[PDB]
Amino acid sequence: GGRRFSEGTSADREIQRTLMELLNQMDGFDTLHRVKMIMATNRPDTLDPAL
Amino acid sequence: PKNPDLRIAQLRFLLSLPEHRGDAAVRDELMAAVRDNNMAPYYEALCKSLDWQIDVDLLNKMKKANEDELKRLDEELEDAEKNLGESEIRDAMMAKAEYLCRIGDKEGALTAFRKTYDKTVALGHRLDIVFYLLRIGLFYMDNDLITRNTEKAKSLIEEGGDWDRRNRLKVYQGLYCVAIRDFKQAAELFLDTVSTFTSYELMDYKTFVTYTVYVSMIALERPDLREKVIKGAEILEVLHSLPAVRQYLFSLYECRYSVFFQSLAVVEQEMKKDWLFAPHYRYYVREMRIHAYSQLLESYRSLTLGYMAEAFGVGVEFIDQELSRFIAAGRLHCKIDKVNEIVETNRPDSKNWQYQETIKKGDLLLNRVQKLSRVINM
Amino acid sequence: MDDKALLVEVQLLESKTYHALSNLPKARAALTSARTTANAIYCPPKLQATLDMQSGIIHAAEEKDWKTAYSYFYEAFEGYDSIDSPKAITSLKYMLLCKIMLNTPEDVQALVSGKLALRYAGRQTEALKCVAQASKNRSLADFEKALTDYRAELRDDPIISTHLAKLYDNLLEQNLIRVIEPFSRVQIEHISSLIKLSKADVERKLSQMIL
Amino acid sequence: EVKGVCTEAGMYALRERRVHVTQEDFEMAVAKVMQKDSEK
Amino acid sequence: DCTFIRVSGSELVQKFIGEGARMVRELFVMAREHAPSIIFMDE
Amino acid sequence: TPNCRVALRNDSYTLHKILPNKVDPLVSLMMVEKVPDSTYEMIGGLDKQI
Amino acid sequence: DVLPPEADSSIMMLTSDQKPDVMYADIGGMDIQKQEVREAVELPLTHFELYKQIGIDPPRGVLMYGPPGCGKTMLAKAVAHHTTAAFIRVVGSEFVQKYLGEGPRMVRDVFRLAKENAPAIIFIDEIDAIATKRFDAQTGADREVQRILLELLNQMDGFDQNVNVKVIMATNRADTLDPALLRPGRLDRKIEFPLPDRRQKRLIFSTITSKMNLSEEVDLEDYVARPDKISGADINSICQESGMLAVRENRYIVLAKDFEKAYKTVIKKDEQEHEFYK
Ligand SMILES: Nc1ncnc2c1ncn2[C@@H]1O[C@H](COP(=O)(O)OP(=O)(O)OP(=O)(O)O)[C@@H](O)[C@H]1O
Ligand SMILES: [Mg+2]
Repeated sequence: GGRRFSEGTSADREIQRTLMELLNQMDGFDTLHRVKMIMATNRPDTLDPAL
Repeated sequence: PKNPDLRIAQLRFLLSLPEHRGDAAVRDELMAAVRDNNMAPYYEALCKSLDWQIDVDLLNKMKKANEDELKRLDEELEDAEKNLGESEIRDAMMAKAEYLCRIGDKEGALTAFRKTYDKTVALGHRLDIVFYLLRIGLFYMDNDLITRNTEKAKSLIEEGGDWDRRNRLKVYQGLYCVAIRDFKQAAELFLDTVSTFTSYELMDYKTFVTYTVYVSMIALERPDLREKVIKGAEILEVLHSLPAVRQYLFSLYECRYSVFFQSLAVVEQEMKKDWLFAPHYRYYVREMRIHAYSQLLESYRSLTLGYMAEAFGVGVEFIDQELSRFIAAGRLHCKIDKVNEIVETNRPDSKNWQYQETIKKGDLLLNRVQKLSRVINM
Repeated sequence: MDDKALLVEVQLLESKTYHALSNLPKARAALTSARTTANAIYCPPKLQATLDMQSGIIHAAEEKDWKTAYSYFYEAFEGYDSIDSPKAITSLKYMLLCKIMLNTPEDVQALVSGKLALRYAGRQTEALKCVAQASKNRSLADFEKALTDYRAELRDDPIISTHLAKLYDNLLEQNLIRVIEPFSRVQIEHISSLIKLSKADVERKLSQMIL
Repeated sequence: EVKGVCTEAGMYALRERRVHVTQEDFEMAVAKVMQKDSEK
Repeated sequence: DCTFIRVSGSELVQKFIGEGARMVRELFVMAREHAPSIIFMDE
Repeated sequence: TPNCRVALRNDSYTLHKILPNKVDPLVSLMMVEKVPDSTYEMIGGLDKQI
Repeated sequence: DVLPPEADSSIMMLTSDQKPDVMYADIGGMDIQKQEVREAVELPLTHFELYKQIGIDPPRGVLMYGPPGCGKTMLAKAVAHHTTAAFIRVVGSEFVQKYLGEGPRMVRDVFRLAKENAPAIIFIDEIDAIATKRFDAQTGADREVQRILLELLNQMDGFDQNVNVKVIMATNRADTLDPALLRPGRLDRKIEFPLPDRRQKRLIFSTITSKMNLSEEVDLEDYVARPDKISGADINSICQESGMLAVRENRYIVLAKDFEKAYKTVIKKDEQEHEFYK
């Protein structure tokens, strides 16, 4: 999940791509039907507000 | 400068061609000829003038002042190259060659304009130089040099919008297409009359209104006169100051046929004394007569010829000899009878008359290419 | 002084009273001053549609672009929607008189059958349906009874009394191509007899068509 | 903002289907571009 | 006739100057090859 | 020239023919940034700073 | 031999069961942005000649941005429903394929498909997966993405103002963008979708609650009057939660007691507002 960054390391380049693929496949141009999602965390401080 | 320069060419026409009217025209032009440093364009005009025996000191006081402006150019060309701007020799006389364009002939202009054409990297000075070459090419009627730079003008406007260089340009072909006998282009180049500005050559906008209405009544029929020049508020209110031309346009529209010839006699007389219509004033009315005849004649079929005397124009035999020469001309589709005193019309299809113009052009292009292939290859 | 919003009202009120006192180019400028003033207020909540009405009145008062003038009377009615019933019901008149002036007479019934306009039933929307029906069947006499029935709301407005005479010419030739259609050579004595109109004026009006 | 206004004056001419930009479109363009100048 | 070069310190630009370009001064190798050049900088 | 393309046969890797002129990297740099190319003719009222 | 054009990603929006069937009347209260996206996308698509006739240089591409949940993805759905043009819909995190050189081949055949097909419309979403600021020419996973951006920045330059290809692009964070992408000639029109405050707020309640029962008496203006920074994506969930609150009670008609329990359930801000500051 993460939040986002001002692009510190090279690692979280391709994680935010992996994250933004998840955001689009939820509600981008597709009827998200009969597919329910359940998520869990210890701390929701570090979540992206777009999620 | 070339901005008051077209009135000179009208007054040269006002000098020579009205033969009795050559007294006040040789005075008010000489009022402007032997001032503002003009030297070249009036030697043969002085030959068409009287003697004017002592012009020698009249020339010497002016060719000196021609040299005075020419020698301070000769004092500029070394102080501009020492500490250079954007070639400030050329850049000084890229505005002072238009003086030399007015003062000298085209040769000082053409070798300096094509000089300074390669100087400025932006067209905003180039395309203004091209308007100078167009304007002198009208004075010397350079009908082969205007064909070059008009394309060289129009090739510049596409980058940028340049509507003060496009709508300005449309007036130049609009005056050129009416210089030649091409009226369906001239009304089309005069289509706007909205962005057309209070210019230098038609210093009255209302004179431009007279020129765009005299050509519009030829080029288009009446589904378009009854929408464009009867309903334009841009064109109604400017002839609202004109009693004659408002009446001259509307008499054809209101079907007031008798008073149509009355003001047409005024305009055709005026068209004779006007410059640039006098090459084709006799072509105008004979097209405007046959335009006026066929409009009335295509409404009816069984019209008698003596009805047109007291309602269209007086003189029964005057109607007789005039319709006799236009059916014999191959136009004005009707067939006049004589001894039962009636005019019968027909309606021919749009095939034979459309066929007739095709066999003209087919002969003409075959005349062109047969004559060509004999000249080339020995 | 402090205000800006009340300047919009008094410029709009002068825009009313140069037009109603018959001075169009002075009313044109006073509208434009209210145009450039209302472009700065953050909240024009109701005065926008009031300006949108006479944005269409004066622009249709010279009869240049009826299509864009129709667009003003639509928005002036959308602003008058469900908040001001006297101002809304007259806004149906100016959109459908324009639409008959646009010469799409069937679309008048298509709007008033719509559920937004089914709510605003009344006398004056019936004054438009009968005239749109009169121009639908394309007849002169069908137009005349609709004028006499609803005269209290048809021939009472100060712009309708200007726009009826131009609409009469369009519907004169609309029935005139209707009855002339089914045939060949014919007498002039019957077409005057089938319109209930004279012969000399019809013959000149027939002559204008072929010109 | 001069190129902001003179470009936007075409948008008033284009939204009423005209082919010539008129002097009342410019003054309507000033009251919107200076409105955003009056915003923050 | 000056090669108007502006620098912004971007990184799409970076592959054409050098692989790491540990200084900024490596820009001058392309600058002294278009010799009458002008370097420009924004705010 | 240094930094110029070529053609190249593949059996022996023999030089074949000069392949023209590809790009200078400085030319591609300004092509990315796209500065608004201007002139004196579009300067509005800055005569003393010129 | 030469070929007809071809791509895999995406194909052409198959036009039958592909429109997301949202109309302009669904999006309530976006009067500036619904009007202004028309002038930049489909009005130059159809009425191309007036832009040519006045000479005002119609915009090549448009960048729309703002906080999340402001109808960014939604307004693109309604444009694709009422268009007459071809619509090409790509997700902007699929250019990072495993094999090298797939991505630059994947970029250039989108616009070639946007060339051959139609006067079409390109829609790219989450450009932050592609267009960032910082790079690192040591990894290879970052050497690839640098070649991705140099393709579409090259390919948007290869237009001649004659083909009618419009590029709509939508992001969430405009800060993480290279300003090389926002030069005129490439992206000139910038539309923010700011957050609705009160005037646009009551219009959203009208369009959402038009479908449900909402018995007769329940007021909606009493909720527009309050402060506190509500998006457009949760006014839907005010109504989406409260319907479930009524269905839970086996009661198929919305009451006014349901909206009170549902309003304080969605937003859940505390105060953050120690009052002694003022
Ligand atoms: N008229 C409206 N205005 C704003 N939001 C609305 C409106 N109607 C519904 N919504 C809700 O807003 C939600 C967000 O839609 P959309 O995905 O377009 O927003 P977004 O700005 O793209 O957010 P993100 O970028 O995070 O996806 C929709 O799921 C919908 O439930
Ligand atoms: Mg989105």
